[PDB]
Amino acid sequence: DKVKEKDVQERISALREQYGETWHMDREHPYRTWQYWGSYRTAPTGSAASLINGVVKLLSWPWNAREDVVRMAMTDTTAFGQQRVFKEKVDTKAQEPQPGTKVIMRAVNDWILERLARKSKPRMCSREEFIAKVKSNQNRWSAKEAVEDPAFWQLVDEERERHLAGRCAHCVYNMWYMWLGSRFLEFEALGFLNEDHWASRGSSGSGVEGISLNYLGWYLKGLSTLEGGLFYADDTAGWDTKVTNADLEDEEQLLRYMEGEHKQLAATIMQKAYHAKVVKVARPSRDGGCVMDVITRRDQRGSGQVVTYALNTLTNIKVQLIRMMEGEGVIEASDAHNPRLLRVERWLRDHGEERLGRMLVSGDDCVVRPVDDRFSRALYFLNDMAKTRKDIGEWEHSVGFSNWEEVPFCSHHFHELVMKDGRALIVPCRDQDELVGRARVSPCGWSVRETACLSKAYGQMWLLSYFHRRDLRTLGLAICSAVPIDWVPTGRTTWSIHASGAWMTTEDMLDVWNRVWILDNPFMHSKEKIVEWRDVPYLPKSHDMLCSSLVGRKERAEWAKNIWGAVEKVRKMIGQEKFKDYLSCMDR
Amino acid sequence: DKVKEKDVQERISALREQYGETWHMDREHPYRTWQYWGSYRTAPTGSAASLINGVVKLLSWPWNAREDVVRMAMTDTTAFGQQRVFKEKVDTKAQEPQPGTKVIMRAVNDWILERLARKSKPRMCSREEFIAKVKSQNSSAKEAVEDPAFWQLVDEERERHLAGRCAHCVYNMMIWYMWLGSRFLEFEALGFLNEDHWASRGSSGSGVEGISLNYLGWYLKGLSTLEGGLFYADDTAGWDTKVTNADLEDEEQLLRYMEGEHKQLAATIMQKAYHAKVVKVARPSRDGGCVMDVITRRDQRGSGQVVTYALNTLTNIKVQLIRMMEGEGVIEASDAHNPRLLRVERWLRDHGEERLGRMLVSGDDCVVRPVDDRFSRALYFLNDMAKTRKDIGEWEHSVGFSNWEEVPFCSHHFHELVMKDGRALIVPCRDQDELVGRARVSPGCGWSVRETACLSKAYGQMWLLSYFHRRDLRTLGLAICSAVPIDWVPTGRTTWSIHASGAWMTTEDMLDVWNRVWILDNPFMHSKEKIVEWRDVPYLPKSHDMLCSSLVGRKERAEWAKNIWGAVEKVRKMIGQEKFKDYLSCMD
Ligand SMILES: [Mg+2]
Ligand SMILES: [Mg+2]
Ligand SMILES: [Zn+2]
Ligand SMILES: [Zn+2]
Ligand SMILES: [Zn+2]
Ligand SMILES: [Zn+2]
Repeated sequence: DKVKEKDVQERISALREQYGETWHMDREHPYRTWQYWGSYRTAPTGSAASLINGVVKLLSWPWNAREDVVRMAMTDTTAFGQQRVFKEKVDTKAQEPQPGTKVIMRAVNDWILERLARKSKPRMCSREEFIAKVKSNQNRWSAKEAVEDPAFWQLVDEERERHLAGRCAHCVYNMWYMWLGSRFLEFEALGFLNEDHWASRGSSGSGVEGISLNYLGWYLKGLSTLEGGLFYADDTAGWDTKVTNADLEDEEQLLRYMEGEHKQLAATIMQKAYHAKVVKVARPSRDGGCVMDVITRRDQRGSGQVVTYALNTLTNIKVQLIRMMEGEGVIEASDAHNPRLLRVERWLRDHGEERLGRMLVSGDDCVVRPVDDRFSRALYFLNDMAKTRKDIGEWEHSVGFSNWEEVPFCSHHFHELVMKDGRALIVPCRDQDELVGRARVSPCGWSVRETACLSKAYGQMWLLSYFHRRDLRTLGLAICSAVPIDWVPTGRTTWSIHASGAWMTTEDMLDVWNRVWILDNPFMHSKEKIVEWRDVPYLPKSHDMLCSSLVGRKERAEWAKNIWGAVEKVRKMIGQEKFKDYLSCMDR
Repeated sequence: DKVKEKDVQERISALREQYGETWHMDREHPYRTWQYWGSYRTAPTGSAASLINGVVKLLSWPWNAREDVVRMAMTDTTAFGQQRVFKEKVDTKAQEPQPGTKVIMRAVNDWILERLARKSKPRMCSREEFIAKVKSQNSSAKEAVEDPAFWQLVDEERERHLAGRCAHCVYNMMIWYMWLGSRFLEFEALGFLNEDHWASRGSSGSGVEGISLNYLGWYLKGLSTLEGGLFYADDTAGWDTKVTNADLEDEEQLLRYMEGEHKQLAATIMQKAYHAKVVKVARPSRDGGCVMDVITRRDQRGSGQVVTYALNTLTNIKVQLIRMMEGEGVIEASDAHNPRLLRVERWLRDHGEERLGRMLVSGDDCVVRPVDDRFSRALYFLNDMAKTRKDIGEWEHSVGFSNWEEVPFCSHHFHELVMKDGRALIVPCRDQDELVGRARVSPGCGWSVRETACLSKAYGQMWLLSYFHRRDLRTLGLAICSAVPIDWVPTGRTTWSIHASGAWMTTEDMLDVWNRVWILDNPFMHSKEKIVEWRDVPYLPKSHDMLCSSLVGRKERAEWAKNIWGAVEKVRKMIGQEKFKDYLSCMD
């Protein structure tokens, strides 16, 4: 059994036995720090067998040999598999922090919301807005389809009216997301955090919301001009399962800045839906089919909440701001017991604004440039707050970097390139094998056209952000020469919230390049457009090979030669459509 | 010496001591779990020296210095060889399954037999049938069936079978081989299993009888589109020796779908010939000669029984339905000795028929695609029906595959291949050096230059038809066809697998037959435009060609494939003044 857990708030919500035909109670259930409330037969779904995108396979055949380009479809959407992941990574309980720590945390936290709030007040959001966002991309309906049928709104109206009263009956997680009705209720109460850009750099000081990968490098580089210690870029092992109750209570202080129906609407979401969670988890039944368990708990963050990104940013800002304090000397392990609160409030009054600009924080990822490297050893309040660092001993010093071009952020590194005309670019880089490998994974039942379109998405994206990788420019230019001109791209190419998506057009890819890298790039003073791909730079060849490029081997050499043969196969595969030749505009 | 013995159904059979001139009774015989009934002197036969095909050695001299083409040379057919193989692999007793296991077995089995009976009922097969097969014991079987004396012999043993006694159905273990009259008796009784295609995919669900090896890959790749776990392709260590008495009785309940003469002729074959075995095994005498032992046994299967494939398929379908059911929850190891029979009856009726289509079963070989990867730990009932997985610990978890292209089946992998015209092929593949090694083996001493040439053509055309996608094999196959006369018709078996079409034992143009099997008669090719020249048939990716053995790069080969025409000429001058065409030059 669990120790800390939900109580009477879960009742109205668990007490939809609308799967009553199959409701039962599996005494042999696995859950330990979650609370088992019953289960019901559900259609078994998921698979462990990998599906491979054929057009990307055809065009990138040396990547068969490579090993880390195949483990991306070592996935497992099967109940049995998902259950294993859950029992290893989700079913624990974070050690909540000691009471002094909690006092420092509330101090820093409330300081942060105060800052944020004075720029733009909390606010409710309109159905007409939810409509717009839906219209830009329990089951009686698409998403566009649902928001039209007034029966849908008549449903949210029912649950909304319940929330105003302070209960809800429908706001359950499918392990970790919800359905349109409750998703609108979130968006209404808390959607201001996203739509009013509370996690932007202007608002939160150290957030980076709204900056694409294509400009983030300028920010990394700007950090190197400050006085201080090394760049630090520790990562927290499994952030969402370490969001403690202290953490959640701190973020509920956002409620104070609201009033009226908005404060109520918000508080039900914040402390029923989010803090008294009711989760649907699939699990294999002992009779050849699939059961769904209903579990509850208090802490941890549901990864698919409407405002996970914002809250994780604000919360992680606070964690880093505290770590800064410990390392500077403002707090020490003593303060975990009887904290010197006036000491932290002075530091915020006197240095908070400056420390804010010393870090880039995007959800659970940071880059931190502290005033000196005492930050390495400053692990007490970090471990106390449960934000246990990945792949390092609990009390082992954090290792830093003096070259910003080596600091990892948002799954990337950033390098500076100088073009032929003397203008500098700072480009996002990533493992070539990691990027091809995700493109080789198919979302079955995807027709030759739908899979061609998904590939163009990857190819177009590679041209916006990894044009500086020989292998990828070639491979993206080939994909665009093998997929019809007017097939609009479709599909998810990245999950980062720094994805432009600017490549899901059917515009010329050079033309979008100039748009993002020059015309709209705020760091380009001169706005002279570039005319041909031959004038867009590359990384230095050493860097290319080192970030796992095939450049060098007979493999890559012979692949590059025979690559038109591949392109023609895909064309013949696709039929009598309009193709154009972008590969040859490599002076080839 | 044994503990599970035959009795009185052996006596009339072993009552041919009409080898009596030398019949005796070695007190120094080696049999533990077989029964000794007497030896008798025979002409010593068989060799352990490798006799290598002349023409294939001339045209592929690289592979001489290769301990992969000479591992096939070492086949010892001396009575001492046979004997040593026997004692190690065949003279054992499988542990018989537990009583509940046994119930579950007859439960699942009966489900299966009923299902196919309801689709086609057991029948007899006429002598017209048997005569027709033959067109395709002291000449050939073609002659043996025209002389009505051989047929009078049949009736003699036929009337004894109707009586319930066997005189001549005895196995030769050159555990099985038989003489014409006795084979017809088996064929007349049980031969519907073959002639009515009971192991057909359409009839058995999991079977693959009739699918050419050139088409199976479409079936493998189809499985990937199923929701489920990984692919599993455990291979059982020496299947036929683990076919237990349990297994045989279950098969025997096939008699409940016959009436009258049938149910007796068949009950005799199944219960006398198949289940009370009299086997002739050679062993070396102690006076410079051979002696044939006459031994008997209850269980195991003869490999050359007329319906070994069908019976083996069916019983394996049963074994694997049971293992799913262990790892699906339906069966819990505790009910090995007190069976929850109702569970397995529900599973069968509700889920069962869709489970049939997640397996590919061909004799003792399967590809299974379970509901989830619990199947990898479900080894209690698999170890209980004695079907021990080979090359892995008895309780060690199975290892799956996510990529259908990495799944092995019928001694082959399958890869997808896109042609220049854009159509897709799924070709079978196998280790190049095992393939050439088998051709380098001459089937007998005193084969003449003419007949060993004919046998090399048989291999060369087979390679051309199913392994055309290997650079080295296509060369070798084409060279062989250029060194052997055009009007010389291929002879001999080039493969024992039941999935061999044989379509290559023609003297027709190989491209012609290529197009007929890959396009014209190919059910998975919905465009029947034909291919004018070999230069248009695809290859396997050059990287995939050298991982799957091959030389390709290897200067040793570039030398070979340079002056291979020097070898063709040698073989021609060797053969004579005959009609030769130059198939090599239609290539690059
Ligand atoms: Mg990082
Ligand atoms: Mg196998
Ligand atoms: Zn609700
Ligand atoms: Zn890089
Ligand atoms: Zn007989
Ligand atoms: Zn292969």
